[PDB]
Amino acid sequence: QKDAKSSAYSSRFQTPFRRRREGKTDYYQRKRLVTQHKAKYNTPKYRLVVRFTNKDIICQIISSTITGDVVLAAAYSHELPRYGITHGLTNWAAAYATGLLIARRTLQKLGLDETYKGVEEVEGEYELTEAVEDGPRPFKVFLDIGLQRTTTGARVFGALKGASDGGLYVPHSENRFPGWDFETEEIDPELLRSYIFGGHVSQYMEELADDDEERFSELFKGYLADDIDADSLEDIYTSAHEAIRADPAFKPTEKKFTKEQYAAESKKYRQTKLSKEERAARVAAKIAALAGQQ
Amino acid sequence: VVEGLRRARYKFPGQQKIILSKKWGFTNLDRPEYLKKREAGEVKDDGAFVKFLSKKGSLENNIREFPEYFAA
Amino acid sequence: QNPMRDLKIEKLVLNISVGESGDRLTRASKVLEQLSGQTPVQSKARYTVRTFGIRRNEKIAVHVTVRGPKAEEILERGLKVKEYQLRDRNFSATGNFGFGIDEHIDLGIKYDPSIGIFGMDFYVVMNRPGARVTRRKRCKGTVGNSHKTTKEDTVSWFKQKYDADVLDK
Amino acid sequence: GKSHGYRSRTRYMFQRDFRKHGAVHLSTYLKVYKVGDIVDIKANGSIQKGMPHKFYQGKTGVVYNVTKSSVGVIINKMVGNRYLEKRLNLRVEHIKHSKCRQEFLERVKANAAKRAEAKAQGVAVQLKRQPAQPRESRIVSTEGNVPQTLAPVPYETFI
RNA sequence: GGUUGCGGCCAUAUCUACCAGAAAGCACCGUUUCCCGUCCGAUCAACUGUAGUUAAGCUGGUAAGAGCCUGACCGAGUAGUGUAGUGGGUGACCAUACGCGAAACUCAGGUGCUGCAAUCU
RNA sequence: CGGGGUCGAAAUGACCUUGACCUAUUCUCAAACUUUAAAUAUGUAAGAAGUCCUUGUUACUUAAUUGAACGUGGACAUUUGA
RNA sequence: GCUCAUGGAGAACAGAAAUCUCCAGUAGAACAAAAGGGUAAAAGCCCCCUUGAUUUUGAUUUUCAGUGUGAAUACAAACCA
RNA sequence: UUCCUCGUGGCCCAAUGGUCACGGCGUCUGGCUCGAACCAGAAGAUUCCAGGUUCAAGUCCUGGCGGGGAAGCCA
Ligand SMILES: [Mg+2]
Ligand SMILES: [Mg+2]
Ligand SMILES: [Mg+2]
Ligand SMILES: [Mg+2]
Ligand SMILES: [Mg+2]
Ligand SMILES: [Mg+2]
Repeated sequence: QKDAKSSAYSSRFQTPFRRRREGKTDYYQRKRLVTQHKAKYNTPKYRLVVRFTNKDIICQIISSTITGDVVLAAAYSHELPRYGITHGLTNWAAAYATGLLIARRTLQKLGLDETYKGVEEVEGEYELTEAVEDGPRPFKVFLDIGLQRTTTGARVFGALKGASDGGLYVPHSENRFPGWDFETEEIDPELLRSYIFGGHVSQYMEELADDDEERFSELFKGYLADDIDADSLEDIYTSAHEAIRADPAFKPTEKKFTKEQYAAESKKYRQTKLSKEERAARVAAKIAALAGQQ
Repeated sequence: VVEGLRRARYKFPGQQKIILSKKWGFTNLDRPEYLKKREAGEVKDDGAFVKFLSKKGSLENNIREFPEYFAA
Repeated sequence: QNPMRDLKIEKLVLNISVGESGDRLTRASKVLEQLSGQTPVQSKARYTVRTFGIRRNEKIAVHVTVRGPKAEEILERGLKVKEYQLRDRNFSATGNFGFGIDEHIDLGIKYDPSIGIFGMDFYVVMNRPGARVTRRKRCKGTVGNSHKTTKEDTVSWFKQKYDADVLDK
Repeated sequence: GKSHGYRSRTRYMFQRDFRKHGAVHLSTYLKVYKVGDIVDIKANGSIQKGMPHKFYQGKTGVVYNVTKSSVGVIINKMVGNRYLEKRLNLRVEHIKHSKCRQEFLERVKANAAKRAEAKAQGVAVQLKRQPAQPRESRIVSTEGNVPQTLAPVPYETFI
């Protein structure tokens, strides 16, 4: 009754594209990002796409074409266990490690890996990847955070920091990292270095084990199951950074199966369309029943 | 009515013809077509004009109206 | 079926629409401060009328928004005033409801004579889990009809809870 | 008084479209324009910067310059008894490649292929296009297609 | 073939009402010490992936469905129109000759296709 | 939940009258309305200043001998491009 | 960052219009003014920071004699937000 | 016909775009003394009509109506 739309409305209605309906893409931002200076004719503009789901971080290096965007390299958080991180796969430090991983990966496949080594001895400093003299002018890439809020302490900028320390030239200021004082507009490296390695998690683990233990049992459970203490958190991230810098070359999964074996069950399961003759018969039956004096 | 319109003609300028229409009243249908649609239940009177059944649309509504057509 | 389509209270909005600004509004704000533990928000006028005596952007009302167990606590404290009896008009077709009270000294705010006397317009917003699909930024969607709140659902909720009854119709 | 402004008489021309309002798809900005490319001009009304004058709507020109956001187009404009060359600095939203040149270059490479193919045996390619010739002789059968005789119909009112 | 991230064309993709949803994934979901933001940890931020649920979102299907798309010797070679005549007609206008050629209507059919990377009984 | 009468104490009460509003229909229209949309008029192109292959210059451009522009050298002639 | 006009359903004083909540809502609103175009995670509403409404001269489009003025466009070398 | 101006309580007249509108006369009530005059006090308005501009229109913008005024010349 009240929930009714007119044929005029639905005939005059112009749809948003598709990803605006799906609420996934700001085209006003994509315009500014992918649009290249027309005198750099086919020079591609490369986005570090950092996206956050529940239970996963996604980092991709993406260029644009008319038939669709194209990926150079991709790095997820569910493959960090290779390097030694099984817990906290969405935290600030896992974002840092994902950025470092995709940086070293794309540099390895491009040939910019022995030069532009990046920052090995982390210190919490604000420094951009500088160009070496008589050198290849490091790889340049711009953040695409998407519909995520630019906010101080947000963990998209942790991936940014990691990609910067890995050797990518990601243009950025330091006023969205943690440790940034608002009253005195400068940066504090100590809090940032603690965030890189999980001080904001280890401190909470300690302050919970000392105050409320049932919470420390329901969450931080896997740390107990696998013998990880608050102080054991810095070392595993420090070692994961080294393992990443050693072998970031994306060993994929074995897949356990083939595409056709995977598709057979889903096709068996998936509901299918109804033919035109079937539709006509389905309507004739309803005429003969509901209108044929039941 | 032919005489009433033949008298009206004098009030207008120009040439006006009087035509007997092959349709049923103010309808766009011929006489036998309207008759063979009213013998069945395609037709439904309104205050002055008439509504016709279509083979398009939802079937619940076309049975809520025009049941004489389906009661075959 | 019914795993997690339970009706929880999204929020409880307390509103006091004073026809004037100044000390009366400050005191009405100090009411809701002690009542909710939150800082209230004053709300402006949209346009002048010249009969009620309001200028545009003249700070005529004050309200506050409460969530969680505090909301149901204050709701119990107000239903005690209302004698656990509500009209059926007071329930909206979208599942939310509301009621007004006079003389907030019915609870909590005993007098503290520096404040005075004021009424409130309690309004209670009902929703089921999974309602941030409408509020979030990314992949914003609309809740399904089976999952929508309704008058017939929330009155049954309000009767099986608080063991209360509803008036005329 | 009279009125001859820049956007005079552009009401329906710089109208956007029916059910195609809003922003522009990204292919306009991902297309690539080099010097010498032939481009047609069709103004988008939602991008007020870099617009052409209404005279150049539906005009085809050649690119002479390329900048950050814009493209330099040469046009030929009839002014009295002669043509003058006109240089526009147009943003690319008002610009699309002409498909005529692509359809000509496909024919160019096809003719080259034919020439290389038939030079191996010398068979006089005759690569030029030709107009639609008159149709040749043929035979029409009445098997199952016997002529159906027709006649003019009388006059009826049909009202 | 399903799902996710990033997309291209931008309703064959939208809208209304129902139904169903292995696996994985997305999602809802749980908590507030820290960065951060709010009248409100509702939004935003951070932590956990642990306590639960496919209810919703999401995908698909259904509908003599609305809308949209395509086609047609459907209407209609109609209306309109370029050119021609010492053509008709008091005129208004209308026929004919050589050409071009619609829209509505009617009927029929369809209801997203696809690219890069990753992952899935 | 507009204005009237009747049963009426009134009622978030009823029977009727008239208006507005809603739904599906119906007749007729628009130089300064329009989904659609001609005919005639109009822009460009139909190759030697062209196409293709190879590799040279730059202080521009690129993550990069990657591109852009201009070039050397080589191949394709009178059906050389209606 | 948010979405408007308008309608509907509700909440003490509070009624046709005060403030609050929800649903629908392709723009039926607003964008200084005339009208016409254009615009929806904006070009609108609110908030933060600002002075690029800066310098140097040149080229182009419109009116057009391809003169001027006015207005506008896209660049260059700086300096800034 | 054109141009200018005005339209306000029963009458005459005024107003800063900024309280459902100043004054005076008339009317009504009471008083003084029978009535006037006089002393106190009250009531009375959809600012000609129809539209718009602004948070706000008596006023600000357009058209109509009615009242008044000026012009309507060379031949
Ligand atoms: Mg943004
Ligand atoms: Mg157009
Ligand atoms: Mg042509
Ligand atoms: Mg914005
Ligand atoms: Mg000039
Ligand atoms: Mg008296």
